[PDB]
Amino acid sequence: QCVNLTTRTQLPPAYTNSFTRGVYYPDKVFRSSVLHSTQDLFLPFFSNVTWFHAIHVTKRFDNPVLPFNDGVYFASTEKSNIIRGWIFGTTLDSKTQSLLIVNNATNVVIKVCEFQFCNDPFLGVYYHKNNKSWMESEFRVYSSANNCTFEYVSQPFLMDLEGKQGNFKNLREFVFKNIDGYFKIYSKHTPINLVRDLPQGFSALEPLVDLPIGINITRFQTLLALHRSSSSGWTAGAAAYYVGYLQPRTFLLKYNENGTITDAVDCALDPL
Amino acid sequence: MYICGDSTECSNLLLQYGSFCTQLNRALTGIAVEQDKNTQEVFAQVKQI
Amino acid sequence: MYICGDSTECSNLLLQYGSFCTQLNRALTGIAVEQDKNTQEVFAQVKQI
Amino acid sequence: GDCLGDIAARDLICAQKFNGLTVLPPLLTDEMIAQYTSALLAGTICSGWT
Amino acid sequence: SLSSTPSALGKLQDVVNQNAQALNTLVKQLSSNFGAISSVLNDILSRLDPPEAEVQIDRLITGRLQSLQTYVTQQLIRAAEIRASANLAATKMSECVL
Amino acid sequence: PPEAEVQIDRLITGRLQSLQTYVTQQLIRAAEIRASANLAATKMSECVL
Amino acid sequence: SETKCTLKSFTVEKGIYQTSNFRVQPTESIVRFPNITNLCPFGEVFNATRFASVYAWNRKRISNCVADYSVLYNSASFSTFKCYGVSPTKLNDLCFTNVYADSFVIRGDEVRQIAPGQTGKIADYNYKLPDDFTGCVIAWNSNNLDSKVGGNYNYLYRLFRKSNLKPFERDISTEIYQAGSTPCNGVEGFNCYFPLQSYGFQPTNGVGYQPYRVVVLSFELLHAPATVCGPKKSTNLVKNKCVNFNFNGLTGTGVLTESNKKFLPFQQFGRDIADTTDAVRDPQTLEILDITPCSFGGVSVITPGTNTSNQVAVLYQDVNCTTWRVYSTGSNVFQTRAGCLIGAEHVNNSYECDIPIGAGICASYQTSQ
Amino acid sequence: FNGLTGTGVLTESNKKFLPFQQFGRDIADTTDAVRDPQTLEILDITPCSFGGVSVITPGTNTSNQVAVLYQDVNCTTWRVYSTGSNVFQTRAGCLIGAEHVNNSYECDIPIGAGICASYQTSQ
Amino acid sequence: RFASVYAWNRKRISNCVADYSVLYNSASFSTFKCYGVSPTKLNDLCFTN
Ligand SMILES: *[C@@H]1O[C@H](CO)[C@@H](O[C@@H]2O[C@H](CO)[C@@H](O)[C@H](O)[C@H]2NC(C)=O)[C@H](O)[C@H]1NC(C)=O
Ligand SMILES: *[C@@H]1O[C@H](CO)[C@@H](O)[C@H](O)[C@H]1NC(C)=O
Ligand SMILES: *[C@@H]1O[C@H](CO)[C@@H](O)[C@H](O)[C@H]1NC(C)=O
Ligand SMILES: *[C@@H]1O[C@H](CO)[C@@H](O)[C@H](O)[C@H]1NC(C)=O
Ligand SMILES: *[C@@H]1O[C@H](CO)[C@@H](O)[C@H](O)[C@H]1NC(C)=O
Ligand SMILES: *[C@@H]1O[C@H](CO)[C@@H](O)[C@H](O)[C@H]1NC(C)=O
Ligand SMILES: *[C@@H]1O[C@H](CO)[C@@H](O)[C@H](O)[C@H]1NC(C)=O
Ligand SMILES: *[C@@H]1O[C@H](CO)[C@@H](O)[C@H](O)[C@H]1NC(C)=O
Ligand SMILES: *[C@@H]1O[C@H](CO)[C@@H](O)[C@H](O)[C@H]1NC(C)=O
Ligand SMILES: *[C@@H]1O[C@H](CO)[C@@H](O)[C@H](O)[C@H]1NC(C)=O
Ligand SMILES: *[C@@H]1O[C@H](CO)[C@@H](O)[C@H](O)[C@H]1NC(C)=O
Ligand SMILES: *[C@@H]1O[C@H](CO)[C@@H](O)[C@H](O)[C@H]1NC(C)=O
Repeated sequence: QCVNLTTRTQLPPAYTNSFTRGVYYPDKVFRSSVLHSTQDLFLPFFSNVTWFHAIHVTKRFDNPVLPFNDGVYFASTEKSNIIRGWIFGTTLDSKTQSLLIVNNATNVVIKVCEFQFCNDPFLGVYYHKNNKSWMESEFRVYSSANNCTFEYVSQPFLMDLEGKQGNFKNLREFVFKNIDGYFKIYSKHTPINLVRDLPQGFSALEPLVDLPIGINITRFQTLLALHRSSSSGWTAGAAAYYVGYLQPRTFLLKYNENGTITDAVDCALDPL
Repeated sequence: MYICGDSTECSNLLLQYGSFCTQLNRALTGIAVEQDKNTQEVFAQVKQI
Repeated sequence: MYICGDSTECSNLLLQYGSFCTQLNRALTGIAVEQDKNTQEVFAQVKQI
Repeated sequence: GDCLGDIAARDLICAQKFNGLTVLPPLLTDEMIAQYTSALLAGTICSGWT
Repeated sequence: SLSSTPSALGKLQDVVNQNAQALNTLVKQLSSNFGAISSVLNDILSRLDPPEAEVQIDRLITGRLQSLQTYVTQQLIRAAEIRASANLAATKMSECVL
Repeated sequence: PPEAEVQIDRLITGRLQSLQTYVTQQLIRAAEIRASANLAATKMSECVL
Repeated sequence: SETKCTLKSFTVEKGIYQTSNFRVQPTESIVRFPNITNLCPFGEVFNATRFASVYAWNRKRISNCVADYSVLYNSASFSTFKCYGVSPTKLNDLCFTNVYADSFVIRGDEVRQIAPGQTGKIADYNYKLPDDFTGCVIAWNSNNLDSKVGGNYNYLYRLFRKSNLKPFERDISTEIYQAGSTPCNGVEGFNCYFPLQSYGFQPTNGVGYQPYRVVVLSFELLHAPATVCGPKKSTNLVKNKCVNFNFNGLTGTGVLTESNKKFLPFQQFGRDIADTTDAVRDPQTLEILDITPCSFGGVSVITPGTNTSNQVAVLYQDVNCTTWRVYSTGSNVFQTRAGCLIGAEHVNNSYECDIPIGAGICASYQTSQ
Repeated sequence: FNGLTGTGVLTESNKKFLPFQQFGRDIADTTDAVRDPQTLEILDITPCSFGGVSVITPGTNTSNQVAVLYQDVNCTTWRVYSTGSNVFQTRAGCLIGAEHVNNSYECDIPIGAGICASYQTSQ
Repeated sequence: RFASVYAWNRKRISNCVADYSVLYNSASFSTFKCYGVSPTKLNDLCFTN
């Protein structure tokens, strides 16, 4: 069921800067042509962002377990749909319930169960040289899923699993918070054209979903897909992601004429 | 400082009417400015020393 | 208008201390009167045109 | 460090500062005021009102 | 000289600006809760019955009265300063102009 | 929290009144100082120069 | 008369008094609720064959329905019913957004723990409400359903835990609790405990030990699109008039007009600088409407002394007069920079000022005066 | 301390409490001393935050350089947010982020106690 | 045994830890109400007489 992947190199973690990223619409009220002050958890401006890689070249396939703390800012720069989803929980084994949110390329599945997760979870796509096709071939992630209390499955779709050459073209940003039983997700999708780290700019994320989960989340793990032609027989593709943490902050938000947040001030950044 | 004394819960409640504090300080700042102005009008009448 | 915004229930409660509003307006009216008076004292000194 | 050391002192100035009450310095110092005064006196004695 | 240096008339512009700021402040202050569950009377009345709504409304009324009283007090103080300036101007008209 | 909030709001309102009273008194006193400073400035011009 | 009441006098001297503001009244009301035809699943929530154990409480989403509570009047009887963020009498005039029903069985002496701010084995280890709770807690005796002669042991609660639960947290693990120094690798004796216990529910237990069914309805009000509404009848939408209204439970008075504001898909209401609703998305036609207050002001009264005559002139500061938002006309209408003056004759002769009006205009009482 | 919470700096005290006294209070009736529950030592409590900060700003339409004045810092671990050199000490406080110039000029942005600042030239 | 209400008993409690959880595996109370302190704060406090 589970596979322990090998043949990876050893690099220190990379770091980048968050600039002005991580702002989301704090409410569901239309406002326009106004400055508004709010106090939610936010990614602080110009904060320390940990940079993780999936590269083939110095092979890396970074999918570590990270702390969740008070909430997470997550971002991804991709060309070929490598990052599929996340695991949230505490012990991440069949002692406690945990949340699994995964895009498996045919549907999107959200489950809350006493999952026994793999110690190196992944998904994967096999390339058929014959007739040039990219197909889902593997789903590991867990060995068991007992006592499920929440479940959602999306309508069917077909993901483009083709490997790509070129720069990163898709920036996806998410904010994850766990408050009074709800797992709150905010998101934004921005087109990009970049070759290294998280791009500069400003965009506010919109609410996506409030999930009635009811569990304790202290750690989380990112699920990446593999490419194949086995613990050594694999290709890392190409993709990168960034993780930051939210802290209570006061922000001055600027709403333009059409009610879009176009700018902001982090009131705790400095004396100016 | 005067109202909450670094108590976090108080600070978060104080924010319900924070425009008030700003207004109190605009008034005190205006007084401070006048005090330097008053001094110059009385003494700095001749700029030739 | 400022306090209740045409809410009937608020208006009926506001009446519990309506002498207050009257007093606020006496003060503002007095200011308005002085502003016209100040203008005349400075400019209308000579009534011969 | 002066307000922290001298606690037994019960200094009213520290009590005010810890509660957010601050006294700001004047822009003109006493030395500067004395210089303006001296200039006016020197002027008067030397040239009267001119 | 007057055309060249726009700050010359700052004394008159300041009067205009101060009064405008005071009125804009009163409007902005309406958003304050003053201990109420909501700054909007309609939210209070849409969710609460009379005896509960009355508590929340009294909190807003008291706060709203303080905002107006603060405004009036500041206008009276400023007016006194204007009066003094007007009296000076009147003296100058009599002694410098006539 | 929900009980503490009531007690804290009572203290915040009172603390705000203390500061507002202070500021109002400083503004009134400052006006008196301004008048004295203007008198002094006049005397400098007319008695000293 | 408004001047006389303001001054607390039956006599008014000569001069100009400000007299409130021009106001208009609403003429009709508008009620706009989403066109929901389904009745809410009251049967499934309150008439279920089985309820969950409190340690593993159930949660169900309720949506796209009418919250007509009266259907329970010919069936259910509740010993406990309490609402926290809304008055009970207002429930039928409102719409609700994220509505969930939590469901479980506890003892009668534990019912008091299902409330914000409580402690005890249920409040601390099985089910907890937030202090900031909007919703209603409903409970009733189920001794004739959940009790058995030899004891109904199918309902469990958590007795042992290392730390307290957070609001709306569920914990269904069965790991052995360590009360002492022993690691408790299994063992389950001495100072090692199985964390859950059963309730011995029997028909002969005293009331404090009889089972109770508890339903907790969690919801949010007036800030987002709603899918569950009370039993109100929608009316037609009336524009460009002063009307009273109710949009998804939010009431107010004002003038509704078409708006050019573009709300994001999740935004139902808009607000101004004073955080007052100034726009809504209509629940049936998804059109954005702006809301303008009905009353706009500008009124003062010019009075000769009342010891001379009772003729007055009224100035409308914001009326152009060139259906004028005035109380009356009756000719004698003169327009100036200070407003539309109704009730005074304009004279081409200049005179000294008596009662100042403003912008160069004064008035007086003169001759048949 | 015995259920009474707070935030502050604890130091040894010379206050002598009577046998029945557990807490001491200041003029504002705020606890300013406690008797430790295990070692019966009297401790004084000093608030952590002591103030004195202001910011000197060229217009933001010109530059984003600012200087920060610490009114109660001597600078001669300074209770400042940062240093970065350009540290000048005056009667009005420790000014960090400005170059001291020996030339006198007319006043532009007043600081206090005879000191003014301006934005001048590579400005 | 408990005392008659007309002649109610009173006992002094001292030098101990108020761990209320010991009652969870035995007692069941139909009534429980605190007046000067919130129930959730009891475990963080010390009590005198
Ligand atoms: C959420 O999970 C964390 C991690 O399991 C819990 O924190 C532990 O609590 C035990 C008991 O007090 C301590 O011995 C551990 O040292 C704690 N671990 C960490 C990393 O803090 C936490 O209590 C859980 N939350 C809830 C509400 O039960
Ligand atoms: C991978 O190795 C870890 C020990 O480092 C072990 O816990 C885990 O179960 C192994 N998984 C597989 C599939 O061998
Ligand atoms: C945090 O950012 C700084 C640069 O400001 C960098 O030197 C450092 O390595 C980063 N991360 C950590 C964990 O120190
Ligand atoms: C994705 O998940 C759904 C639901 O569990 C399942 O029916 C489907 O076969 C899965 N697709 C793949 C490629 O594994
Ligand atoms: C390509 O060939 C492989 C091997 O025979 C087969 O499994 C795969 O289904 C084929 N591709 C498509 C699109 O059917
Ligand atoms: C607002 O939207 C309109 C189109 O409806 C567009 O023309 C205008 O430029 C937008 N304004 C801003 C500030 O983006
Ligand atoms: C429960 O079932 C009874 C019939 O046994 C029925 O009369 C009653 O109306 C039902 N209750 C609800 C809420 O539907
Ligand atoms: C959890 O799983 C166990 C079996 O391991 C089962 O007996 C129990 O009923 C399940 N559900 C809950 C809520 O404990
Ligand atoms: C029913 O709801 C739809 C969608 O909101 C709306 O378009 C339609 O006009 C409504 N119905 C009436 C008046 O029957
Ligand atoms: C009233 O409206 C007319 C246009 O019909 C305009 O010329 C006139 O100046 C307006 N009156 C005032 C006092 O502004
Ligand atoms: C126990 O209490 C005594 C008396 O207050 C104290 O002197 C001693 O240090 C305490 N004990 C420890 C740390 O064991
Ligand atoms: C700063 O401390 C020194 C002693 O190290 C003292 O001479 C100097 O006057 C103090 N500075 C000020 C502004 O008081």
